[PDB]
Amino acid sequence: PRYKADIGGGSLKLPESRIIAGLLLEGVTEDQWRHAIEVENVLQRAKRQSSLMRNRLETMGPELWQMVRDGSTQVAIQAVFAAAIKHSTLLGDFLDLVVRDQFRMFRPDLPRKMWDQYLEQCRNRDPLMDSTANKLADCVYRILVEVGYITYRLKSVRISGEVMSYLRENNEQYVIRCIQVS
Repeated sequence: PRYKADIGGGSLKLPESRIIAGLLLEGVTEDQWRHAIEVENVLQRAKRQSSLMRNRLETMGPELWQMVRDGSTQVAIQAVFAAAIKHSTLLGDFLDLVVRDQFRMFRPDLPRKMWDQYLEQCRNRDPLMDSTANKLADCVYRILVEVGYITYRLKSVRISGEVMSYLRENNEQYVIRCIQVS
């Protein structure tokens, strides 16, 4: 299936993502990964959300994990954003096919009907595709608030040169196209 709902499990959540990026950079066995999250309680609380944040980062490599763990607030959040895009065609295609064209308006906005109608299109496009839907929409817009794209008025956001260099150097065509749409 082209579009899946996994992205709805949680927004970028930088603080937690930094801890997970640490664990990725240290190197632990899978059993130890689960122990650190669930028993040692490294996130200071469950399981599904941490799997998502990890699955997101594991689409990318140590260089970007190091950015998440060590970088400034904006650099780290944007690296997490790129990972979220790579992990989710549903998010990436929202950016690519809807958000990008909105920035053609004067005073671009992104009202919820636009998400609704995008989902209508996604269904059309993917023959293999309530409470989940609502949490889903909320999560996508929260991501966009976190990165700074969102009156539902849209604003342009400059992706850090450090993140963009990583993406170019790693051939991340699709993330590149979706991450910068302003």
